[PDB]
Formats: sequence, structure tokens, C-alpha cells
Amino acid sequence: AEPGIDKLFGMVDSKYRLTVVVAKRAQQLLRHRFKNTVLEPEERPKMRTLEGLYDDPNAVTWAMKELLTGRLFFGENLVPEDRLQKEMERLYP
Amino acid sequence: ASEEDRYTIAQANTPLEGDRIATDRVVARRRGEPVIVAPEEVEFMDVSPKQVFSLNTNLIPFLEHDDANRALMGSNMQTQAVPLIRAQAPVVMTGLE
Amino acid sequence: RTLRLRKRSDIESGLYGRVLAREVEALGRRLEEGRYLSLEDVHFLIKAAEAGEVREVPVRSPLTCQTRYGVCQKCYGYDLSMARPVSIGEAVGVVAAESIGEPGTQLTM
Amino acid sequence: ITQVRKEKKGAGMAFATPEEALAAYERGEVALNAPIVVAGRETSVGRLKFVFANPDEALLAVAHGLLDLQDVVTVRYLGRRLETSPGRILFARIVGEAVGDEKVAQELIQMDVPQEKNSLKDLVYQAFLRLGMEKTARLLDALKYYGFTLSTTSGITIGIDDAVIPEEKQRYLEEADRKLRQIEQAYEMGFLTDRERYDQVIQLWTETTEKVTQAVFKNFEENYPFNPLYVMAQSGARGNPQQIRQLCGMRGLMQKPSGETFEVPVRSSFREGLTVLEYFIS
Amino acid sequence: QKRKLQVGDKLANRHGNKGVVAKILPVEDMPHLPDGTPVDVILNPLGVPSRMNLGQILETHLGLAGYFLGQRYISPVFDGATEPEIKELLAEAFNLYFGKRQGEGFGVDKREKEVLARAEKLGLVSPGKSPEEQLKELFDLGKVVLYDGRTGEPFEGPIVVGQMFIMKLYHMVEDKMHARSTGPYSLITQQPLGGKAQFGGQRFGEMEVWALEAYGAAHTLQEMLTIKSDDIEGRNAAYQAII
Amino acid sequence: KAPVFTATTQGDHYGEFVLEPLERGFGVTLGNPLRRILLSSIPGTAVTSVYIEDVLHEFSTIPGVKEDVVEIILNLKELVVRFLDPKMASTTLILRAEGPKEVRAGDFTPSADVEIMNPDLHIATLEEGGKLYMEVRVDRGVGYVPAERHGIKDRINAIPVDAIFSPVRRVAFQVEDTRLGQRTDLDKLTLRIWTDGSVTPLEALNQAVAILKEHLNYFANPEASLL
Amino acid sequence: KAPVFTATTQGDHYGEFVLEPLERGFGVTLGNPLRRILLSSIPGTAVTSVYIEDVLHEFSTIPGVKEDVVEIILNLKELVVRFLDPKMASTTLILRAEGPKEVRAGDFTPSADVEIMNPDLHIATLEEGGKLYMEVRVDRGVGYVPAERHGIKDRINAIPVDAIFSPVRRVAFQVEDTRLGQRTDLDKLTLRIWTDGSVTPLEALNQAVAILKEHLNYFANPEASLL
Amino acid sequence: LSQFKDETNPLSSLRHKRRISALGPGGLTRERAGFDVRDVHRTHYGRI
Amino acid sequence: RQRDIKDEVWDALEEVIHGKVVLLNRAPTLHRLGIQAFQPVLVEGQSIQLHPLVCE
Amino acid sequence: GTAFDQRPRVRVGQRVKKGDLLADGPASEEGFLALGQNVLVAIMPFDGY
RNA sequence: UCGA
Ligand SMILES: [Zn+2]
Repeated sequence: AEPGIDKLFGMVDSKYRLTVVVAKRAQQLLRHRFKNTVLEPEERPKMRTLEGLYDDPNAVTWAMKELLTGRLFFGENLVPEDRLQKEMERLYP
Repeated sequence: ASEEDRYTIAQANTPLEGDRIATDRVVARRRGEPVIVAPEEVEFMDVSPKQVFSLNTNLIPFLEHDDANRALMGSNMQTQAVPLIRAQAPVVMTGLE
Repeated sequence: RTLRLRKRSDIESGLYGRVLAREVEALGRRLEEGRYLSLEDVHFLIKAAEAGEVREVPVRSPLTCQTRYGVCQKCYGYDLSMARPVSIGEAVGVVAAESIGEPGTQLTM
Repeated sequence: ITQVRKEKKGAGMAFATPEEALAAYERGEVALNAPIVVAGRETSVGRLKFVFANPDEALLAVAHGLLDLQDVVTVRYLGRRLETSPGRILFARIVGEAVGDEKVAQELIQMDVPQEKNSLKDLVYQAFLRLGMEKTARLLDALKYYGFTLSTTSGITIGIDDAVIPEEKQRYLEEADRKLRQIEQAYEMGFLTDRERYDQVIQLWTETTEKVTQAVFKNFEENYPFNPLYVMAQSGARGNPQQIRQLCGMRGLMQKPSGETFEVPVRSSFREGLTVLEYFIS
Repeated sequence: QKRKLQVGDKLANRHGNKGVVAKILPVEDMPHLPDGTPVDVILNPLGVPSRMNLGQILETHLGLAGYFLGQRYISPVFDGATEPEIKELLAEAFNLYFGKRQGEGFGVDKREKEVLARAEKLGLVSPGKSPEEQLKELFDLGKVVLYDGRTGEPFEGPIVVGQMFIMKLYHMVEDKMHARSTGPYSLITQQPLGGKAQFGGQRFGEMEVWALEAYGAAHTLQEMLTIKSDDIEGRNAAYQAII
Repeated sequence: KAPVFTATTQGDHYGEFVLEPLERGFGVTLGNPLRRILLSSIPGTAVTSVYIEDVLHEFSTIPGVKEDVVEIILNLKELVVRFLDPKMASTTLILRAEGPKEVRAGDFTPSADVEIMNPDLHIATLEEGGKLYMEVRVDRGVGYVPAERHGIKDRINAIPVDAIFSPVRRVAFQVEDTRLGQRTDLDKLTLRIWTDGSVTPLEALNQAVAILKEHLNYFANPEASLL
Repeated sequence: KAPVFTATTQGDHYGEFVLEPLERGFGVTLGNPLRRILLSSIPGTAVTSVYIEDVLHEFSTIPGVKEDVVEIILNLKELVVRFLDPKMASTTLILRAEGPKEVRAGDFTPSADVEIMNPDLHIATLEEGGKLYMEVRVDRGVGYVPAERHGIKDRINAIPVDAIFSPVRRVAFQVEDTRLGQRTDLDKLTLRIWTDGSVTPLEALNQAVAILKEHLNYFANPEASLL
Repeated sequence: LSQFKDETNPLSSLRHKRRISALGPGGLTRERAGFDVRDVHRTHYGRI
Repeated sequence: RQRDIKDEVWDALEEVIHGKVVLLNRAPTLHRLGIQAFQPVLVEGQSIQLHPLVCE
Repeated sequence: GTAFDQRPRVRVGQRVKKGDLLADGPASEEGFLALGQNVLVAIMPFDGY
């Protein structure tokens, strides 16, 4: 199975809540080209490659470990969507 | 068929010996009802059990050991067959080929 | 005319992943309400009933649910396939549908 | 591979000392898996002859060719003196190695008896319950690889003599013939009319079919427990009882397309072969 | 076009047992015999008891004893070879086989001794008899001693083998296999086409939709019914996006 | 002890080998790997390339010839030919059969560095006045590669055939008990080598053993690591 | 073409080595030979029968000791030693402990160049006043030799014991088809090997491969018997 | 009652030509069929 | 154009393959398990491989 | 799309009786229907494949 | 109409 699942499900009450979380965060990772994330070089989800070993481009896996640490924060009505989305596309290109 | 329902019809598997009836009790039927008969009431017989099935179904050896389902499948699959360049006829067949 | 107990699989389908409606006293181990059920729980109920301690099994059921245009978790049960309490925003209508739907081919007998 | 192999060859004789029984084992007076008696406490020849301090030792001794894959032997294996089969120890082992610890693993599994469908199922449930998703998945896959290759080593196959009709068929069935002669001589004596004759005959073939079916399974157990067909459908690999009955046994009477069941016995099994008649009715 | 049989193609026998090709094995590894002649299929014994067809079994036995002989076998339906006949065929072919190794400077293989010994436990071969006679019986039963072409070691018990008739079915993976990324659409409704040569995608049935909902994948379903299928700018803006 | 090794050949065709005594259970470990690589990595020919001045494709029936083209191809991969030189990669062969005379591997045009192991191999039964010109490139390589996975491109029609190299017909090893050693139940391994003549049983075993020991001592300096 | 060899090991216990990639079929070719030769060869501890004071039968219980005789025998089998000098192929270790003592593999009274690589093992427990003396016979060699084979009796009442030889426990290699670039035909073969501490896994391996190229180089001289 | 010949093999066209269908224009149709329709009558025997 | 599947492609599609997974369905669709999802692994052939256990 | 072929089984010349087969068919082996082949068959659970 |  996908590594670190049981704990993931163990976090959110709704089995589906996790999905919303993963989706939004991962998409945000694709937005900024991975400079947002709380993962350091050792935690970077490197994918095995014959050519050369690089970071896995897939946003989903990234989101997985991202929440796996717990450095993130998830909640409904967290902050107004305005300042929430305006300062996200600012900090990073 | 209508006339078949009339007489007493034995089987091809009857106790054939010396062109005569061997054992007293013999396979037979009327209208499709299995009944044991005697050397007297014998009226008709079968040419060969082959007639009790179709073409492809008759190309299956030891078919009496296979359930009807998979037999059916075997036959229609014989229809599904394709040509073969090196094709080799069954080294065990029913001799009908 | 001898009243017997529903065999294992029956109650296993009946009480598994249930939610206690009211408190239960049997065999010294008290079962508070709202507590879900597992094979351990269900088999325990089995044995308890075998002792003639209990017969009736009060539980919250979809029928007894007053949730409108849907249902609740306390009225439903586990997620079955996940063995854990059913998640909110669940497909339960379709769940049910398929659940009894797949067997549709196998009752000829 | 988890099956416990036992032989009836040794007859389970009475020995005061282990050594006597051992010499008897060499001379062929006893079987390796035979439940014989030593001193005041009975035991298999293997439980004595083969003694292992730990699984790996037994693994070496067996796989080296000095012992068969399933026999009654003695081992410690997580700090207890137990008498079981190599495939059993292997079982608990692979479970543990799949999950990552063999303690709880061995804890929730049956360490006595061979593992078939339902037992496996129970274990899977206990797994996804006490353990968690990924663990259970890796477990299952271990069962896949190991199991597949195990059946591969087995080479268990199917052949004409691999299901043999019990000797009880001839006897009980011809008995049913005599009984039919009774019912028929009744029908003309006035004691039995037509319909009730039909009923007596119908129950006659009922109980006949059951006598011979019972005979089939009993024969497969009492004699050839390692019978491939038997074992197969038995452990829930592939099959059902009625199948085994019709394949080796009496296939049983058929049903008219109108829905009123036939009065004529089909007798002979699939391997015996069916006459044209039986085949058509069926 | 010459089409060699590919991996995954439909094949079946006269006795009504189907299947598809799974991973053709190299000539190297294969369960050969003391003559070093490996087998060509190695079909699993499962579908036999469930689907109840013994004809393939008997056919395979007659082919076992018959391969050595090469003579043909006419077994008309309900009238033909029986257990005693084929039994004699087995005893015959074996006599001449043990003969084949006897004069060629061989004898009983230790691995075969092992298999015979293990089989002697369940009474598969009548005990008290020498391994020669025992292999006569075993071979007669339809099964002989096979050696794994991978390890070289024998198998725990005998394996029924022989000559049996099969067939290469019409359905061929080289044809049935199809896929499409973005193709044309129906005129009436922008829903994609279907069929193979029409270059079109699969349809998602009502029950498919239901199952998808049962999982509770909301977006997967939405994208399915919209972006992924006929949506106005949806498919277009999609291609744009991934591109 | 001393591993007494006796090596039996017969011709370039059929030969066996016996080594006794040996350690209990070893005979498996010897016998199978040998056979494995013995049936695979051994180079051979079974031709590849074929051309005829009369044909469209692998099908169209040549007048004066009983079998069609692809049947003559059924007779191709079944043809074994060895070169008298180790260093000749590719080659070519020329064939002419006119009149009502049959065609066989021996009917070819002999040359340097070529020998046919089966001149009695039937090709086509040529009827009255059948005229046919033929040419084939018989190359050498390893294993078995179907015609569809390798190209040719000679002339107007250049049609590949399967390449079954593997000159070994078959390998059968048997582990028996030998009286030839100190203890009890030893392994006398008899490896039976069936070859077609492109390579004698002896040298077949030789090259097999070569790749064996080589890929064996392939274990070099590794890289360790620990959790 | 470039059979990269990697070995990741831990302690004198475990090691896992992969040759990635390898030719199709070769990955299964080296698995079983290395398997059986690893387990049927490579000598080691090999502990035989031990005399015991006051202990006659292998059954009769021993006063002043928790575990019975047989349990102790198991504990003896588990132990592992090594001869520092190839000169000494046989030794007799001894131990004597009385009273309430904790009896271990460490308490074992030493010997000549024989060394115990297993310092902590629980052999037995002695109750108050428990008297014990034993002299154990230890040797070398490979494979497995149960109490049936070796008839070893040193002193009068000495009791034969199953001898553990090969340092390795199990091997059972895991091979899998891998993929690099194109051509799915590659082999990923992996080995899980155990060691009792005598030799580190890498050592056992290399020794095996030595046995391998040796027995492989057994083929030189032919003897021509052709029929 | 008229469709593409079965040329999948010789035995294909053979068998196909030897097959009979109760369907079509003036037989029964898919919508109407019972048990007795597709069943095998007692006197079927050496006929079908 | 030109079936020239040479390594430029065969190994790039790889770089996009890892992570995201696809779905497989076997008609009829009865249980939701009739549609499951698996990590794509490219294999030589025109056929489809699937885990033997979920096949049921 | 199934190929139709007829292979001559008679030599350059010989005399035959009436009914003797001079040519094969899409599947015909010497006057016998040849569907598949009789090739060697084993029965066992091989690596669960 | 035929596969599954
Ligand atoms: Zn509610």
C-alpha cells in the first residue's frame, strides 16, 4: 500500500477530508515549483531513476509526506480566501 | 418423431453379440422414457450414438466423461478456431475427421 | 418449538459495526452506549446470550435515524471495508445498492 | 505444506524405551509419523528422532534432504516445547517476516492444525484489525509469492486414478437394486400403488446417493488424505462436495425438462463414464 | 500478416477448458524428464474439478502412453478407449521406455527414488515393490517424475503429463487491444466515439458511475462526466493544461 | 577426494559425460545450471536471410515447386550449418535446382568455411522442369531471435526467418549413487548432451562451462551499508 | 554486459547481495547451486556428544537444575565456537558449576585455541546445592549430522547430539524480472543469507563461490568411450 | 436468417450451415421466450 | 509518425509515470471493487497484468 | 480474415484411386481436420502463473 | 450474431 496510510486516516475524522487536504496542498506545490514546502533535502521524496536520481515531480506523493510530518495545518474556515490566496501567489513565482 | 414415440427403441450401446441379443435386460424407451426390456419386445435400435450430438460435439473423445457445460463450450470453441500453418490433427480423435 | 440462537454468521452480519443505543449489563463487563462493535464485541454478546444474560440487542439503525436527506454515523456503523466508523459524506445509498447488488447473479438455487 | 502428514503403517505399537521403537523404525516395523507409545507417554517416531532447538536448525535439517517437509517433530521456537510439522513453523515464520515481528504474528495463528481457506481468512481479519493497512498488504503479498511457489514445489496434479470410486458403490447400489425389486413386487401386490411406489423409489435413490457420497468422502479420508482432488476441494482451493460426488461417485438422478424429476438412476461417475442415456437426461 | 502466437492470446481444448497465454517461459527452464525433453504448457489443475471435465484427463493419459508409440487414437463418442485398454498402453510404453534407458547405460535416478519414496507415504505407489515397478505404476497413473528446469530438483510428487489436443482461439490480443487519448466526437452530442477502428474511448456505464460514487471520488466522477468526456472547453483546456 | 571425470562423445552429434564420485546432493547443483545455460547462450546459425529472384513475398507459389515459400522456410530453421572459421560473422550461399530434380541442403553451392550437417534435409519436391534460383545469408549469434525482431534489407525482397542458434538439441542430467568414493550415497552425475553438429557435445560443454565460471567469478568488490 | 555487484550487510549476522542486472534465466541459474552448496558445505561449530556426571540416560531428570537434560542439549546445539588453529580438528570443552549459579556459555571452562564466539547463552539454571559436571566434544565439518549418524561416545555415559555445522541458517534466494531502459528480460536476483557468527555473510558467500569455480574447473581431461 | 458466412474455418461454415434458429420473421422473438421454448423435448434425441 | 519508440520516449513516459496511478474495471461493475486503482508499470506486451487476488 | 490454403500432398507423379486426397485445406492434415496441436502437456500449479 |  501507500506508505504512511494508517496514520493519515488516523488524523482526519472523515476519510474524505484527507483527500481534500492532499488535493489542495499538492496543487499548491505544482503552483510554485516545489518552493513552498516544509520538506528539507533529506525528506525530499526522491524517485529512483536510471539517468539521475531527482525529486519525484508528482504532487500527490509530496503531499503525502508533507502531511506525514504534520508540519502543515488543515481546517475549515481557516482564513478568508482573499488574503489566503493573495499572499500565496506572492511569496513564490 | 411422431412415429418415434410409437415403437420401442433400444440403444446403440445394447449388448451386441453374434448379431443377437445377449443379456435379457436391455436399454430402451418410448417417447423418451427409459425402460428395461426383454429379447422379445425389442423393436428398434440405434445406428450409432454419434447421431445424439452435433458435428463439433462429436469430435470430442471420451466426451462421456465431460459435463455438458464445458462440452458445449468445447464445441462452439471449435467454431472459434483459426487456421494453422503447421497444424496437426489430434493424435487422439473420434475418427470422424 | 425450541428457541435457538441465530448461528454465527447471522449475528456477525447483524451486530457488526453497530452503535449501542443504551447501556448494557451482562457478565460483569458493562457496555456503555455509543460504543461500537467488533468481532470481539459481537462474540462477547454471543457468549453473554449463551449464559441467558441477554436476548434483545438495542442499537441505532438507519431506520431509526432522523437525519433528513441522508443518515448519520451513530445510526450506521463502521465503514465495513475500512473496519472503522463510517466517514462523513459517505455513499451509503450506493454502498447498500452495490452491496446487495453483486449477489444478484448467484441466487438460482 | 501446512498439512500434518500421518501414516498408519507403524500401527502404534507399545514400547517401554525409545531405543526399541527406534530400532523398529529402522527395521520398518514402524512409520515415521506413526503415533506409537514410549515408556508411559505415547509419541511419534519423529518427535523423538528429530529434535530442534530453533526453526533455522530444522530448516537446514529438512531442506538438506534428511527430513520430509511435513512430519511430527519437536521444536522450541519462541520459548516453548511443541510438537508439530516443519511447514507449521515455516507458516508462523513467514507471517512474522511479512509483518515485521513474529511475536504477535504467531500469537494470533493456529500452531496445531493445517491452514486452509477459512483459517487464512480469520488471520487476515486479525491482521487488518490489530495491525494496519500497509502491513496487511505486504503480508498478503508474501502469501502470494510464498504460496504460489509452494504449490509449485508440491506439483499436486490431477489424474484418472487420483479419484477412485470406493468399493462400497457396487455393494450398496446393488442393494438398492434388490430393494427396487422389493418395491416393484409390492406395486403388483396391492400394498403399494403407483404414486407411493414412485415416492418409495425416490427416497430409495435419495438414500442411495447419500450412502455412496458418504462412501466417497470417507474413503478419501481413511485412505488417501493426500488425494489431490480431495485436498483441493477440501481446503477450499477449488470445488464443492456435490462436484466430488459426481466426479467420483454416483452422479445421481436427473430432472425432466417438465420439472418432475426422473425415476431412473444414472449410477456411473464421470470417470466411469456415462452411457448415452444418462448423458441425455442430464 | 504472419501472426505468431503472442502473450495473452485465447487458447482452449476440445474438452471445454479455456484460458489465455501468461508469460511464455524460455526453453532453458522447464519441467523436463530423464530424457531431458521439457514440456510445452504446464496447465494448472484447478478448473478441472470445478468445471468437471475428465475427458481432457483421459485424453492426456492416452497421449501420455501414445506419444511414445505415435499411433493414432480413434475414440468415438461413448464408444472407444476404456481404463483397461489405456492401462495396457501405459504398461507397454513404459516397458519400452525403461528399456530405452536400460540399454543406453542408465538406471533409476536418485531424485526419482526420492519422489517414489514420498509418494509411497500416501500409498500412491504400492509399497514393497522395487522403484522400477513403482515407476511403472506411477507412469501408468498418468503421472511421471518431473525436474524443475529452474532448480533441477524434482517435485514433491508425480505430475500427470502427456500428449493433449489444444487450439488457438479467434480472439487475438493483437486486435482486441485498443486505446485513445483524444479522438473525434459524435455530431449530435459531443460525447466521444466508441469502437476500435472508430478510434474512440470506453464508456462509463450507469453502474460504473454508481461504483465510482461508492468509493466517494467526487472529482474523478466530475472530470469523468465533464472534462474527460464531452465538456465544451473542458477537454480542450485540459489538453492545454497537461501540454 | 579425486573427481574421476570420463567424457564420452559420439561424432559431432550425440555425446554424454560422467563424473564420479561427488558429495551428496551436489549432483543437482552441478547438473541444472549447466543445462540451463547450455540450451541458451551457445551460439549457432539456423540462417536468417533468404532471397529468390522469383517471388513477391514469403507466400507466392513458385512454379515447379510443390511446397510454397513459407514451407521451404519450414525447412530453413531446421537446417544446421557450421563454419570452418571462428572469425566469420556473416556469409552468403547460392543455390540452383533445375529440371525434375529435388532440392536439399547438399544441393547448394559449396564454398570455403562452410559445411552442411544434413545434406539429406528435404527442401522442396521439384516437379517436371522446375527452375529455381536461391540465396541465403546464414549468420551467427546467440540465443533465439524471431524474424520479426531483426531486419535484413538485401534486394527487392529480403525476408527474415527465425534464428534458432542453440546447436544443442537437448540436455538431460541424472544423479545416481556411485560406489566410487569413501562414504555412502554419493552423486555420480551423468550429463547427456544432444547436439546437431554445429558444435560437438564436448566443445558445447566447454563453452557452457566458460560462461559459467566467468559469470560465476563476477562477484567483485561490493558496496556495504547498514541501518 | 556490466553485471554490477552490490552487497549490503549488517554485522556477522545478515547480508543481502544483488547482481543487478543479469541475463534472463541466469538469475535462476545461480540460485539453487549457491543455495545447496552454501547449506551442504562451509564447515563450522559442529558440536557432538557430551559426558555428564550423574547423568546416565538422556531422559532421567537432573536434580538441582531447572531445565531437564534434553533442554540443556538444545542449548548445547545452539552454541558456536571456532578453532583458531587449523591444527586442532578436535577438542573437549568442560564445565563444572555448583550451588546457586547462573550457568551460561561464558561460564564454560575454556580450552586450547578453541574460542567461543557466543559469550552469552543461557545453558541452564542451578538451584541450591545443584551439582553439575560435563565434558563436551566439538569438531569440524559441514552439512548436518543427527544423533543417528555419529555414534560418538567419549566417556561411559556420553550422549550423542545433533551437530550444527554450516554457519548459514537459511538462504532461499529471491529472483525477480527487472527493467532498465528497454528489454524487460533482465534479472534482479537477490539473496537473503544468515550466519551464526562463525563467518560473516560475505565470507560464507565467497567461500561458496570458491567451491563453485573449483568444481567448475574439474573439467579438463576427456576419456573417449564412443559407442 | 441471412448473414455473414462463417469462414473462420471449414468446420465453421459447416456447423453454421447446420445450425437452426427459432428466431426471425414469423418465429418467436427475444421478448417472448419461456422455459419450454429453449428447452430440450423428450423425443429430441438423434435429431438436434 | 514513425513507430520510432527509441529510448527517448520509453524512458521519459517513465519519469511522468511514477506517483500518479490509474484505474482498472472489469464489466459487469457490481461491487465498487469492480473498479480499482493500481500503480502503472509498463511491461512489454499487448496484454494486462493484475494482482491474482483482487481478480476475484 | 482467416487464411485459406491448400497444400498438395502428392508427388511429381503417381497413380491414385477415386476419392484420394491430392490437396489439403485451411486446416486439413492428410484428410483430417487439424485445429491445434497435440503438444506435450503438464499439469501443476507453476509459480501461480 | 459472439466473446467476458
Ligand atoms: Zn441518525
